[PDB]
Formats: sequence, structure tokens, C-alpha cells
Amino acid sequence: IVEGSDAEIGMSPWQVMLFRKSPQELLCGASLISDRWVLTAAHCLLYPPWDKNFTENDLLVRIGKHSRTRYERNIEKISMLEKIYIHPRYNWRENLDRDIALMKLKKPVAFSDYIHPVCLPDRETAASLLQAGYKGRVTGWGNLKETKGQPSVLQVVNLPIVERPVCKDSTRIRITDNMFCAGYKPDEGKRGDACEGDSGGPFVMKSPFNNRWYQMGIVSAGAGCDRDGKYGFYTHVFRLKKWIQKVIDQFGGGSEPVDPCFRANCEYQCQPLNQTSYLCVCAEGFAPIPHEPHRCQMFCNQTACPADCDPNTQASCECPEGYILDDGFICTDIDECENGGFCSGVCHNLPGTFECICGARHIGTDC
Amino acid sequence: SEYQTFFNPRTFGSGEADCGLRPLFEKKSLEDKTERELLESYID
Ligand SMILES: *[C@@H]1O[C@H](CO)[C@@H](O[C@@H]2O[C@H](CO[C@@H]3O[C@H](CO)[C@@H](O)[C@H](O)[C@@H]3O)[C@@H](O[C@H]3O[C@H](CO)[C@@H](O[C@@H]4O[C@H](CO)[C@@H](O[C@@H]5O[C@H](CO)[C@@H](O[C@@H]6O[C@H](CO)[C@@H](O)[C@H](O)[C@H]6NC(C)=O)[C@H](O)[C@@H]5O)[C@H](O)[C@@H]4O)[C@H](O)[C@@H]3O)[C@H](O)[C@@H]2O)[C@H](O)[C@H]1NC(C)=O
Ligand SMILES: *C[C@@](*)(O)[C@H](CCCNC(N)=[NH2+])NC(=O)[C@@H]1CCCN1C(=O)[C@H](N)Cc1ccccc1
Ligand SMILES: *[C@@H]1O[C@H](CO)[C@@H](O)[C@H](O)[C@H]1NC(C)=O
Ligand SMILES: *[C@@H]1O[C@H](CO)[C@@H](O)[C@H](O)[C@H]1NC(C)=O
Ligand SMILES: [K+]
Ligand code: NA
Repeated sequence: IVEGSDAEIGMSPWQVMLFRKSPQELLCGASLISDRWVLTAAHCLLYPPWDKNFTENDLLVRIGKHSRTRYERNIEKISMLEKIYIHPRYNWRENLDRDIALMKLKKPVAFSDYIHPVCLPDRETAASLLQAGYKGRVTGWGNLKETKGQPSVLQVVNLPIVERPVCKDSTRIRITDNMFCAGYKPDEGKRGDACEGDSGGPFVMKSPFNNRWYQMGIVSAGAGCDRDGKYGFYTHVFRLKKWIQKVIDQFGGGSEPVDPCFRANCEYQCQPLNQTSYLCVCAEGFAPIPHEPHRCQMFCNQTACPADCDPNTQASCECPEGYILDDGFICTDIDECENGGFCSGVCHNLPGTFECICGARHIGTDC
Repeated sequence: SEYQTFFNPRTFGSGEADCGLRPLFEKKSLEDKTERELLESYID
């Protein structure tokens, strides 16, 4: 968000962060619409020109977040995806027409002071509020400039809707009715925009009729960020409610040399033990895969561990399974008990996994 | 806050009826710092 400010705590409790597992990195914004459903942009998930094509196991959904980077123990909640649904007429070749996607969560999320869904507008709410010069609000963890330009905390800015003739004449791309645009004009002397990394986040408006927040759009596109006489573009949520309805109805009811090493085919490294036998060994902070011992993987006994980022890079970070990246380029264990969603029984957390006592005891499983 | 529901909770899950009302704001009769800004844009 360019020329936004820090969000107050609890200000956008429907704000959802999409988080790539491997490598560990913020992917996009999204929004929470019920305890099972998340709304976002299709290009976050799928955009072939940037080799983007994620399936469900590639991502995490983190909810109730405020800090960009801190793992917010006892506040944020991590949800896994059951399924992704991209609009079937999503036009990435040309327009980003219908830049929209739905995400169903494996389990319902627990609501709290920080986690709470947004309303989707009806015909009348849309009609009345989606009008030039009325302001909505956009939030995200994206870039602070076009040209670290990364915020430590969720950013917010309020922006007026812009009338089509002006949106239209601001760009050579064919604008459709499934979009609208927003932002100040050069002579208005305030400025503000969404920027890269804010895609999928909500454009919201507080209704003066019932005092509720409605998501009118989804951060979609623009040219640079905060350019004079340019305007950010949003997916027109109401226009696509048809489709939302249809996917939710259809899919919602769920929840020879002498060298022992010669033979080896180790992923990282061979070490000879005897003259007659070898051992596949692994880089520091790694270990062999218990049932797949020629292959290798990250490992941690402990509550936290350093991230395997790429040496010369200052990022590209991996973590072990059941850990997440954190401040200080660290992997910290996930507490699947505090989180909820992993265990109906009596839960004991464990570094990398957990224990679930089902009423027989399960390690890393429910019942 | 009169809100009719649109979706079936069998498929949508829970939350719809109390959507859009913030625990730390609307539910406590508090305004966020810039909330008013948006209100006033309607008064126009
Ligand atoms: C360098 O050099 C070597 C070269 O290879 C190398 O590796 C060796 O590896 C093994 C490890 O074992 C293997 O593990 C690998 C996985 O890494 C796996 O691929 C492989 O399949 C092997 O399991 C070391 O040996 C160790 O293993 C054995 C067993 O695990 C162990 O001792 C044995 O204990 C047995 C009992 O527990 C005992 O046998 C019992 O005998 C009685 C009486 O006969 C039987 O009783 C009844 O029998 C009747 C049938 O007649 C049945 O009807 C009844 O039901 C039986 N009774 C019951 C109660 O059921 C029992 O059934 C048993 O048969 C046996 O005699 C052994 O003493 C041993 O102590 C080891 O722990 C090797 O030592 C070696 O390391 C090295 O790794 C290389 N370098 C380095 C640095 O390590
Ligand atoms: C995916 C989002 O992070 C991002 C948001 C950009 C919002 N910008 C402003 N100023 N509000 N969207 C994009 O980067 C999209 C995805 C693919 C490329 N793209 C663009 O916005 C281009 N700058 C323009 C464009 C390219 C292709 C199709 C439509 C528009
Ligand atoms: C996306 O990835 C899946 C998984 O391999 C593949 O089946 C599909 O063809 C890909 N789609 C596109 C549009 O690249
Ligand atoms: C985890 O650490 C303990 C002691 O800290 C060690 O003995 C054990 O072998 C470790 N796990 C592995 C797979 O090495
Ligand atoms: K854990
Ligand atoms: Na602008």
C-alpha cells in the first residue's frame, strides 16, 4: 500500500495472508467471508506469464495477522486448503477479467477479536455505494513504493471510486463491467494506491444503512503504483456473486573400483563407514527421510531453528514441516493445539508435529 | 444492523449473519481513526 498507514489492531479482521510453504514467503492478500471460505484474486494463484500455478498443498492461509513477519503466537491462525476454485472465464491473456478465486478451508476457523468475516453486498448495497467519489478502504502487506520498501505491519488506505470514462481513458487495456477502478486524480492533491503484493485483498465500504463492512472489490491490477492519472483496478465482487453462489452451492458441504560409495545414489553426500558400506548424509540442519534414507530433508527437534535461506540472498527461505518462518530468519514450531483445527481430542503440542489423544494416541493425526 | 442472509450455512458455513461487524469496533461502539472519512464521502 502506497501512502497508507498502520492498521489499528482489529481494524480488518477479515484480512487474510496467503503464504507460500516452499519457499516461505508472503504471496498475496485474501479475505475471509465465512468460517470455511476465503476470497482472493485468481492471478495470485495462477498467472502463467510469471510461471505461477499453485495447488492447495503449496499454500497456507494465515488469519488474524497484523505483523508482516512475526509468527503471532496465540493470535493468528493457520488454515489449510481443501480446494481452490478459479473463475472458469478468468481472462489472464488480456485483461485479468474476472480476477477472482475461492478457497475452501479443510476445517472451519475459530473467530475472535482479530478474526471475523466480511459481508458480501446485495444488489442494493452495491447499486447505492459503488459510485464515483465515494470512498472505500484497501489493506495489505504489499510494497510501499513502485521502486526495504516493505512494511512491518498491515497497511491501510481509503480511496474514492473513479468514474468509468476516466478509468477507461487512463489505460489502453479493455476495461469490463466486472471491474472498477479507484484513487485520486492529479488535481485532488491527496494520493494513494494498492501496490504489488496487495492483490487479493479486499476493497471494503462501511454501509451507512446497517453499519457493516461489505467487500466491494479485490485488488487486481494497475500500472506501477501511485502514478499520476493512473488508477488501481479492482474485481467487481457483486458482478461475480452469481459464480460465488454456484461454487459454494456445488462444493461447500465438506466439514568396478573398491569404494563403498560407488553404489550409493545419495541426494546430498555419501560417507564411507566400513570399506564395505556407506551412509547417506545430509547438510547441517537437515536429516534423511526416515523411510526414504537416500533422500534428505530439513529437521528440528526444538521450538525454534534457523531458516535455510539461500546463502548469498537475504531470503529464499525454507523451514521444516510443522514450522513457520519468523523474525530473525528463524523457523519456529507451530502450536497446533493453540491453533485449533488439528485435533478433536486432547492435544499436546510438539515441535514439528503434535499429539492427539483420541476419544488411542496419534502423532500428527486427528481421529 | 438489519442484514438478510444470502447463502445456505450448510454449504457456506457459519458467520454470515454477524458479518461485517468488528469485535474491537462496532461490537464495542468504537470508531477506527479514518472510518469517518468514508462516511463523509457519502455526504457528497
Ligand atoms: C559395518 O558393518 C556392518 C555390515 O552390514 C553394518 O551393519 C550391521 O547391521 C545390523 C543392523 O540390523 C539391520 O538393520 C538394518 C537397518 O539399518 C536392516 O536393513 C536389517 O534388516 C537389519 O535389521 C547390526 O545388527 C543388529 O541387529 C540385530 C537384530 O536387530 C541384533 O541382535 C539380534 O537379537 C536377536 C533377538 O533380539 C537374536 O536372535 C534371536 O534368537 C532367538 C533364538 O534363536 C530366537 O528365538 C525364537 O526363535 C524361533 C525360531 O527358531 C521363533 O519361533 C521364536 O518365536 C523366537 N523367539 C521370539 C521371542 O520370538 C529369536 O527369534 C531371535 O532370532 C540375534 O541372535 C541377534 O543377537 C544385534 O545385536 C544388532 O543390534 C550389525 O551389528 C551391523 O551393525 C554396520 O552398520 C557397519 N558400520 C557401522 C559403524 O555400524
Ligand atoms: C497480483 C497483484 O499483486 C498485483 C496488484 C497490482 C495493483 N496495482 C495498483 N497500482 N493498484 N497485480 C498485478 O501485478 C497484475 C498481475 C499480472 C500483471 N499485473 C498488472 O497489474 C500489470 N501491471 C498490468 C496488467 C498486466 C496484464 C493483465 C492486466 C493488467
Ligand atoms: C497447473 O498445474 C497443474 C498440476 O500439474 C496442471 O495439471 C495444469 O495443466 C496447470 N495449468 C496451467 C494453466 O498451467
Ligand atoms: C535430536 O536431538 C537429540 C539430542 O538433542 C539427539 O540425540 C537425536 O539423535 C536428535 N535426532 C536425530 C534424528 O539426530
Ligand atoms: K508443534
Ligand atoms: Na494515482
